[PDB]
Amino acid sequence: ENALLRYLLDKDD
Amino acid sequence: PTLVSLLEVIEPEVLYAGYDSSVPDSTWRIMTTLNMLGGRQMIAAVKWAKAIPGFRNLHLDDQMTLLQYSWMSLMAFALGWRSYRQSSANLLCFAPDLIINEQRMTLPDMYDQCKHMLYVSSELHRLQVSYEEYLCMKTLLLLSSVPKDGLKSQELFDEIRMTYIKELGKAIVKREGNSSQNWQRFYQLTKLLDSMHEVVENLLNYCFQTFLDKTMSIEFPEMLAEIITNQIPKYSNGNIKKLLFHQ
Ligand SMILES: CCC[C@@H]1O[C@@H]2C[C@H]3[C@@H]4CCC5=CC(=O)C=C[C@]5(C)[C@H]4[C@@H](O)C[C@]3(C)[C@]2(C(=O)CO)O1
Repeated sequence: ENALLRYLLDKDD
Repeated sequence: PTLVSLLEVIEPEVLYAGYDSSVPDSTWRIMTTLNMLGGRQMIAAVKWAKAIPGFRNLHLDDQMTLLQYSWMSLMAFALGWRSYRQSSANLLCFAPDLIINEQRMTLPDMYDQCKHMLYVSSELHRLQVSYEEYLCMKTLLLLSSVPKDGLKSQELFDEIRMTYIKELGKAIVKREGNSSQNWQRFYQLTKLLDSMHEVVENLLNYCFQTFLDKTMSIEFPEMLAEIITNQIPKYSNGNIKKLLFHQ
């Protein structure tokens, strides 16, 4: 899993 | 607004390493500090990529794929630029508070790691690369590798990549410029782009070794540890297609 990268791409900003 | 002006406005602010110059240097201390700096630069690189026109139109899996493949290329190229702009000397300017000088270069095993990165800055200096050429070249490095079996949005990717190639062409033409000298310059800059795969291969060898050998006690922050963990199996399964301008 690539939890942090996916979060940074999906979050607003 | 022009495409290159949009690439310019999203340029990340320079980050500080938070390196205490009153404490003596060591190779381990510098490598450890740089991994933490790298993690923060990579978080800023995600925000940067998201604002690149076209990038967000690719499938989310492709966005993740491209950032994971290109991370070291992006870091070394931006470092090459900061080093080239700071001085004409053989210095690596990782951060304004963490510059690898000639005294720092003499630390055990500093030079063998630094030589590949010094090659990037020396080449930008030798070719007298402009800010507009640099901006186009850095976006092209994000688009320099794809999976063996390609992307989910392959067609759209090829269109976006061609657009930034034409954008690099437009930057070259601004200087000011002779038709023959333009093709010569295009050839040179794309040759430097191609050579980034070789620079990165050398940097990842050290990166992967220091990440995997836990007895070295070299820490990587979560952002870098996650990328490295994802990338190591992709290299071992041959799951990488390094795009080249010259065959
Ligand atoms: C002077 C020690 C260099 C030796 O060479 C390896 C490649 C390094 C990255 C190069 C690109 C970069 C540019 C930056 O501005 C901030 C951080 C990074 C991203 C660098 C760091 O992470 C450490 C690095 C991963 C490396 C290592 O293996 C340590 O374990 O250090």
